[PDB]
Formats: sequence, structure tokens, C-alpha cells
Amino acid sequence: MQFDDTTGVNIPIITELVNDTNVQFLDQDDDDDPDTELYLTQPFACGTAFAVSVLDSLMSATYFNDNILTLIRTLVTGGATP
Amino acid sequence: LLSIFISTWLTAAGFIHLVENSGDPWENFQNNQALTYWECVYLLMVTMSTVGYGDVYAKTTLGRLFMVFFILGGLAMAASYVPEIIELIGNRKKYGGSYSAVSGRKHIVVCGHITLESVSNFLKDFLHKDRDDVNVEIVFLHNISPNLELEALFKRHFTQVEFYQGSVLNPHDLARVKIESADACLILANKYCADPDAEDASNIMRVISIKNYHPKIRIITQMLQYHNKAHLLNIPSWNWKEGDDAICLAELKLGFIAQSCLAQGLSTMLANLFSMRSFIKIEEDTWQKYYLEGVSNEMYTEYLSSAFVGLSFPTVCELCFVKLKLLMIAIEYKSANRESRILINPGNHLKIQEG
Amino acid sequence: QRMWWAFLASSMVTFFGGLFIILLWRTLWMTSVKDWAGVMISAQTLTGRVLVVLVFALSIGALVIYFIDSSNPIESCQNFYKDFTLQIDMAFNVFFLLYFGLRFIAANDKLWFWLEVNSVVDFFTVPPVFVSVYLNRSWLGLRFLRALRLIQFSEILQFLNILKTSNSIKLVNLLSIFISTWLTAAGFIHLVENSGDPWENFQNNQALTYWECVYLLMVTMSTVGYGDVYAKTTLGRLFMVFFILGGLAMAASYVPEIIELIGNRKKYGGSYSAVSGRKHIVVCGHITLESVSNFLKDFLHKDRDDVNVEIVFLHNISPNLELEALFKRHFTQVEFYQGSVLNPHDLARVKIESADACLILANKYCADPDAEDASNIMRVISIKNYHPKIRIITQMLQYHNKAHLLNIPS
Ligand SMILES: CC(C)CCC[C@@H](C)[C@H]1CC[C@H]2[C@@H]3CC=C4C[C@@H](O)CC[C@]4(C)[C@H]3CC[C@]12C
Ligand SMILES: CC(C)CCC[C@@H](C)[C@H]1CC[C@H]2[C@@H]3CC=C4C[C@@H](O)CC[C@]4(C)[C@H]3CC[C@]12C
Ligand SMILES: [K+]
Ligand SMILES: [K+]
Ligand SMILES: [K+]
Ligand SMILES: [K+]
Repeated sequence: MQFDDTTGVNIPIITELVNDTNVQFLDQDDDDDPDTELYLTQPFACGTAFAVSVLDSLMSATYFNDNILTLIRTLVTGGATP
Repeated sequence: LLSIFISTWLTAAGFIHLVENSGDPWENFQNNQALTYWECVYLLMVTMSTVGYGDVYAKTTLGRLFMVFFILGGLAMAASYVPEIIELIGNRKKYGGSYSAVSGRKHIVVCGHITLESVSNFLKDFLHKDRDDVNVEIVFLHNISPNLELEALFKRHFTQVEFYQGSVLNPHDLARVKIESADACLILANKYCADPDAEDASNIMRVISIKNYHPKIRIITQMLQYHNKAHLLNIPSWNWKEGDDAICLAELKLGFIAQSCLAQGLSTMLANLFSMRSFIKIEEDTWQKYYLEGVSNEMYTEYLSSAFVGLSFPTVCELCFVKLKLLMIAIEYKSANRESRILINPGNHLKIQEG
Repeated sequence: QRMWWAFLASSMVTFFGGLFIILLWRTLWMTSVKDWAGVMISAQTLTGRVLVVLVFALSIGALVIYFIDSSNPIESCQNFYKDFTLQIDMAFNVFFLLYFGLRFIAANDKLWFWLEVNSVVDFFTVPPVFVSVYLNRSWLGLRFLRALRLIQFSEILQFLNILKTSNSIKLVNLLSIFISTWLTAAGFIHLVENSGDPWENFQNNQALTYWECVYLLMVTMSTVGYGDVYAKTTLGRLFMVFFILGGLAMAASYVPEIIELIGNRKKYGGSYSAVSGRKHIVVCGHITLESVSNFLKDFLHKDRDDVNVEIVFLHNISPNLELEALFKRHFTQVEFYQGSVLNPHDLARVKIESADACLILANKYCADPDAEDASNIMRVISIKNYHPKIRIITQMLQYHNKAHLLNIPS
């Protein structure tokens, strides 16, 4: 989109994506290649794409340390007390 | 499994060798047969294949009993290990593998809604017998495996058409069909779907995937609804000036019908004008010969000669019809203020420019 | 006085030492001539086609020469100028050497070209004949390996525009592979049996002809094993054990391709065959168990007067077990064919142009009766477009739809 008092490329957006392989479709200035992993792509590194699959890793992170989930919840949800 | 087979073969040969060379005990070991161990290995192999030459065999009573037991047990053991052999053999992937490029030969990747009717029509026009010799192969990419009719159709064109199972959205499959060296990618649409907008969005996403893999490849896609092709302008790699095209089925079909409402038969004329039709010689006085006289015409584009500059369009059109026997329909007019525009039969006020 | 080791070691060194040289080099105006050699032997060039046809014919000739010479002692002295058949053989061999050199100078990669079947058959053919002409004493060695070129036969049949469909080409390819491996296995058995065991001073030799070895291989691979002929030498028996195992594996590997070429038989394909002095009725529409059963119960009644009318059912949906049994019960009066009324090829199959009538049955249990009626009306339109004079009896579900039948001028 174009705007007059100039373009939508500087508008900050966050897009929820189900597949990690679609993250590289969100950006055009990237010099990425097809074999780039999710965390090394520009949309992920810039925070303009949220991949839900990262929550699947959180389960494993919860297995090795149960305090991590409590810290994340108290930092993220806004302070929801029991 | 190989170790088990070899070990049981060797130990059965050992038992046979011992019992044959020792002889029967109740007959004072007078039944002994001087067989080497390797002759017994050979005997076991000849037996278990059910070949049984009879050049060597067990002569002693206990050796023959051992051979009967070995035949029965080997039959049971071979029957028990059939499922594991089948599992390790597995199923051959009919349409796996990658396309192999041939030097001095282009190829086109075709994807989208690949079924019998769309492929049949596209191949009927593309691989026409009257078409001039073009060394272009066709590579279909589709995740759904073809049925018997598509398999037969692909077999009929086995020297020009290849099929591969895979998805456009997967970059590995794009690398398989060599999309980085393909001349073009053609995307066909599902004309019979419940939601045309979903089909159009899926095709636009296929275009996005292909252009993300290789931004310079030429793409010709089919669009169902007219309002969806504006999405193609949101892709910065989409270049209409470099050959990227969207064919909107609804817009073109209903425009053909409307122009035929203004002048009947125009849809037939246009459809015959860009389709390859084989010419048939008719000598009988029928309407078919008059029809087929005009069926053979086609559209062409050419740069006007420098001798036509400064002349009006009607003058050049009359010169082309009378002298060169060519019907010039339209020109491409360029200007600094706007882009190039196609002018259909411009008036005598207009003059031909350079190039 | 048996220098077969020289002939064998010549092929061994020409296959191994040069490969090791290439490996060592890899571990460390020619472009124009390389491209010229590549385009000279390319399949797209007519020169390449005629040259591969010529080399196939010369390999056939070399195989026939081996067949003739197999009846001779394996290792024997001979004179260059006293016989021209050996001159023909060495002319064939030097032509093969020239073609191998042309392939070698045009090869993009050296290691992969050095490890293919044509290269190894050339290595086992040409140095032996060079040593034979050097020593003026021939040895029947691995000359049967020329039969391994029969695999290319189908390609020749594709260059001559004799084979067109893919199925025929693949059938010829499998047949050529089977024949070539049979012939070369027979050649190995013949060599090892007639030569004898080397460690026992060649006293184990068995005078078997080449064709007896072909017969032996065929009797073995069918698992018949008469035992009238068999391998007696140790190395021959080892070769036979290996041949049995490898042939079992190879036969197991080619089962899916045999199944694919056999394919599936179409149970209800083909066309109806007319019988003179006998009418037939074509029946189409909603062909299931109940409608067909009622129609056949009334039509083929036992009290019905003798009428010589056959019934031909045309339906795209294949019948189930009950319909198959019902059709079998009336196999002398009822035939079924898979096809569609809307397809004129299927109408030509059931001979609708000579049928006495066409009877169209309707689906009485459908969600939309109007759609069923429109489909049946379209079937009537198709039949009358194919043959306007045929009599049609159709079933209509709703009364307001039969007015559509008056819109058909036929
Ligand atoms: C599971 C296995 C180990 C048990 C099988 C039983 C074995 C140990 C026994 C059963 C009968 C035995 C045979 C009986 C008689 C003789 C004759 C004599 O000259 C010694 C060997 C020989 C040929 C014996 C070898 C061992 C033998 C085969
Ligand atoms: C794939 C092939 C080419 C490689 C296997 C090697 C083959 C060809 C070799 C290995 C052992 C060799 C045999 C060893 C000994 C003799 C005895 C002598 O009178 C010559 C032939 C004969 C019978 C040889 C024929 C060729 C032979 C079978
Ligand atoms: K037997
Ligand atoms: K045309
Ligand atoms: K037998
Ligand atoms: K026997």
C-alpha cells in the first residue's frame, strides 16, 4: 500500500504462521536460501513472524526445568495470579 | 538375516558331512560315503533351491532322515521369513527421482490442478503435429499420483512428457524438477471447485513459492476470479513486462460472449485464430471448404519497417493488405507520459513512429 | 605349455593399472577435439546412429565367431596368414578399440566411464586378441561377453522406427537382458568346465559343448535339474552355486516389472458381436440388482414364446458379486459391457445402430428426481444423435419432465 501526507514496507506487523517453511515467503529483501533454518531467516530474527511450532519446543524445555514455564507465564501473561 | 542364512547353511552342511562320512552305527560304519564338506555345502544349496541334480546325495539312513528334516524345516523357515524379505524390499516409488537436463533442450514445468482433461487439452495444443519443430520437454509436478487414464496419456507422450510426484511449495521438489533452469512455469487452476477464492489464493501462493525460489523464471498462471489477480501485483518479483501473465477464465470467457453478443461468431473466430488447426483439403462444394480456408490464419507480431514511419495507420494497413497480403489489426503505441498501449485500428490522424 | 595366465593378466592390468593411474591423477586445443568426438558419437547425430548400428552388427558377428570357435580346443597355436577368420576377428577387435578410444576422448568423466559394461567387455576382449596375435597362439577366453551388447538391441529397434510404444520397448529390453545373461552364464560354465581345474593340472576337464551348457543353464534356472548334464569341476560347481543364488535374486527383483507389463485384464471390455437372424436390445441407465432382476424376470419368462432377442447391458459402474451371479445365470442371453451412453465409441461398441431398441432405466431412489430425469433425457439425446431411427423406451420419474422429450425432433 502507498500513503500520502509513503509506503507500507515500514509498517510493523506480526504474522502467525503454522508452517515454518512459509516464513521466507513473508520477506523479499532476504538473501536467504531454501535450506535456511527457521531461526536464521530474517522474518524470525526481526520478530515480524511468529511460528507456533516454537511452543512445541517449550514442552521439552519444561521437561528439563519446570521453573522456565512459570517464569515465561509471569513475564508474558501480564501477571495472572492463581 | 544374511548371517542367519549363512550360519544355518554351514551348520546343516556340517551335520550332513558328519553323518555321511561316519556311516550308520548299527551296520558297523560300512555305509560311509567319502564326501568333502564343500560337496555337502553344494548339496545343501542344490537341495534348498529345489533343483536336485542327484550327482551328490545322502546315502546313509540317518543322512536321508536328516535331509528329509532339512527339506521340511527349510520350507517352514523360508515361509516364515517371507514378510521380512517383503518389508526390506519395500515398495518402489514410481514417480520419485529428479529430472535430468539435456543440453540444447529446454523444458517447461507444469503444476497446479493436474488431471486428465486439463492435461489432455494442453498437450493437444502444445504437442500439435502441425507445430514447427520445438525442442521443449514438459515436466509435470503434482503430489497426487496419476490414475490409469493419466498414466496412459503420459505413456503416449513418453518421449516428450515426464511426471514427478511432489509439491510446488516444497523447495526440494522445485530443485528436483530443475526449476532454476526451466524456461517457464505454467500453473493450471481447478475450474470446478466449491470456493474459487480459495483456489485463487492457493495458486497465488504457488506463484509466491516459485518466485521465492527463483525470481527470474517466467510464470503463466490461471486465475478464476478477476478481483484476485490484483494480489499478483503485491509480489515484487512479478514482472508483467518480462513475460509473467495471468489468464483470467471468467473475464476472458464472459468478454468473448459479450463481444459475440455485439457480433455473432466472433468467439469462434478468435478461438480459431490462436489455436493450432490441421488443414483438411475439401473438393466438394460444401460450407466446410470455405470455413477451412479461413481456419488456417494465425496471429503474429512484427516490427514495422523504417519505410512506414510518418505514415498514417490506414495507409500502412492498405499497403500491407494489397502489396504484402497481410492484415494488420493493431499497433503498439509508446509515449513518454504513459506506458505502451495497444491501439486497435487507429484513425488516420495517428502516424507510425520508429520501432 | 598353457599360457592362459598371460591373456587373463593382460585384461586384469588394462582394467586395474590404468584405473589406479586415473585415481592417482585425480588425487593430484583439446576442448575442441573433445567436443568434436562428443558430437560425433552423440545419439542425435545420424553418424552416431549408423555407428552404433554397425558396432551392434559387428558384436553379433563376433558372437557368431565365438560360437564357431567354441568347438575347438581352448588354447591352441595358429598362424596369422593361414586363416582369415582370425583376421576378421582382429579387425572387429581393432574397430572396437577405435570406438572405445572415441568414447574415452569424449567422456566427461573418466572414472565412471571406466566402470561401465562396454568398457569392461572391451578390456576383456581386445588385450587378449592382441596377446594372441603377438604370441601366434590363441586362447578361448571371455569372448562370450560380447553377447552382453544384446541389451542395446531395443535401442536399435528405436533408431529404425520399428518400436514406438514404451511397453514394447521395455518388453524387448527385458527379453534382451534375459537372453544375454543366459548366454554369458553358459559361456562361463563352458570355459570353466572344458578348461579344468588349474591346481590339478587340468585333469578335471569335461567335454561339454557350449549348447549343452546353454541347456544346463535352462534346466537349472527352471529348478528342474535332470542331472543328465552337470558341472563336475570345483570352480564350475562354485559358479553354479553363485548362478543359482544370483538368478534367484534377479528373478525376484524383476517380478514387479513382469506384473506391470502383464497388467490387469479388463473383464468387461470389448465389443458386442452380432449374430445373423438374432436381434438384440441395449439396456442402460440405473443398472443395479433389483431393476435388472425384475426386468429379466419378466423379459426372460419361461412361459414366453420363443423370441430370439439378446440383451446387452451398458453401464460404466462395474457389477458387484450379485449382479455377476445374475448375469452368469443368464450367460446364454445376457451380456454386460462397461461404458457410457454419452460416449459414441461405447455406442459403437454395443452396435446401437443395429439394435432393435434401447431401454433406459431410472434411479427411483435419488435425492433429486429432476436431476435424474435430466440425465436420462440427455442419454436419449445422445442416443438419438448417434442413430435417430432407433426405438427408445425410457423411464421418467416426474411427470413435468417428459415434456422435454417433445423438444427432441428425432
Ligand atoms: C541340537 C543338536 C546339537 C542335537 C542333535 C543330536 C546330535 C548331537 C546327535 C544325534 C544323533 C548323532 C549321530 C548318531 C551316530 C553317529 C555315528 C558315529 O560315527 C558318530 C557320529 C554320528 C553321526 C552322531 C553325530 C551326533 C548326532 C547327530
Ligand atoms: C566379472 C568377471 C569378468 C571377473 C571374474 C574373473 C573370471 C573371469 C576369472 C576368475 C578365475 C578364472 C579362471 C581361473 C582358471 C582357469 C583355468 C585355465 O584353463 C583358464 C580358464 C580358467 C577357468 C579361468 C577363466 C576366467 C576366470 C573364471
Ligand atoms: K535329478
Ligand atoms: K489457426
Ligand atoms: K531334479
Ligand atoms: K539323476
